[PDB]
Amino acid sequence: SCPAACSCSNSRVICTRRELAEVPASIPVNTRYLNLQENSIQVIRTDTFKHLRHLEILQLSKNLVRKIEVGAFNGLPSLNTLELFDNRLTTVPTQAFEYLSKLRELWLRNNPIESIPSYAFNRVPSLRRLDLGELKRLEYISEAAFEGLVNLRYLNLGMCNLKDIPNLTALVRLEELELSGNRLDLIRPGSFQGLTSLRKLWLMHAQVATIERNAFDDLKSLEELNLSHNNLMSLPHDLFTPLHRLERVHLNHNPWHCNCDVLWLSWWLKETVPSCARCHAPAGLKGRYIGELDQSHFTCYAPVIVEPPTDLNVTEGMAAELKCRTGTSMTSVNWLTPNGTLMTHGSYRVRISVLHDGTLNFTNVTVQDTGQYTCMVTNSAGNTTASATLN
Ligand SMILES: *[C@@H]1O[C@H](CO)[C@@H](O)[C@H](O)[C@H]1NC(C)=O
Ligand SMILES: [Zn+2]
Repeated sequence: SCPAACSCSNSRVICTRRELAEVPASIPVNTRYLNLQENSIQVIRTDTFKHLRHLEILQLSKNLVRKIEVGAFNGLPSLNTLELFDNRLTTVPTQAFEYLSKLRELWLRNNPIESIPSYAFNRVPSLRRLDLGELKRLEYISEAAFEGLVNLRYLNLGMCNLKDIPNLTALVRLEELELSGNRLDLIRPGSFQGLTSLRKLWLMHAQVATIERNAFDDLKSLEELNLSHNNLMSLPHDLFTPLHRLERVHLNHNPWHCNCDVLWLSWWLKETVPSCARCHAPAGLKGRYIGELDQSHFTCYAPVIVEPPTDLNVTEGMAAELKCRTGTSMTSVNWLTPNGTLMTHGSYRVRISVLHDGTLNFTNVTVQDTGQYTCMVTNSAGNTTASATLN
């Protein structure tokens, strides 16, 4: 029995383009597809979807939806996709989607949502796509927001004005990440730590001014990387070098400073060739393609350790530090322990870690860490090292 202002087929009901204030009651039991878009629905009550055990696609987008009650989606063991975009939701309805291991797609794009609470989507761990796009009024994301989503492949946090990248370490199977249209000032290694399966990353129009040393080294399956339209002047030495599957990169519309620090990039471009980034400065090279720069225009020498490490006598328990500040800040820094273990700002080791400065940090150090440590700095022109022991 088909409802009034709708169009039924076969298991497909179409009730679009009608001034409907609430969901119609007379819904057939055997329906998979259900379109309730371009209507004026404000509230979604508990158990509004009765006996819909065949429902795979439910579409509640482009409405004035303001409230989704507790257990609104009970009795839906077939639900695959759910659309709620272009609505007026001020939060995410955590309790609504109660026990749904069948839900694969979720679209909360373009709502006035203010935050993503701890364990927001824990009730739907089988998610594959999650669209949180155009959340212009978003003000805070929980560190434990994206817990439970171990099967998520796609995530959209575009057009949200994010100051910092939220915690994504929980998402071990992520393959595509949209972060465009944000205010992500600088990019850190730890931002992407634990995203080895990530293939595409989009940081277009992100107001990105700096990328830290070894910021991407963890993303060892990255193929597409869009840093177009940002405030990048330079990139650290050999940022992309270790990423071996990288084949589409957009570097255009950044104020590229073409000094000695760009030569690794011009060489990488000249080599890798994604198949158009131009020098914005200095005036001598303005509008020259970065990947066509030969080395003759530049005078470059080994990197200079402005602040080399001095020897330290330390107590067992207290903090410790061995400095390695350099000219420039883009020059790559590798440390070397007395073990023979090499280290980098990209590394994910507890306690001991190389801060963005280039300095090697400690916390709760032991006496058995005694030995000679060496800072190994490299740029486009050569290698330079300085070494000092700690006790
Ligand atoms: C640290 O101790 C070693 C000997 O154990 C000594 O060579 C060194 O001068 C000491 N450093 C300072 C300045 O206390
Ligand atoms: Zn350009």
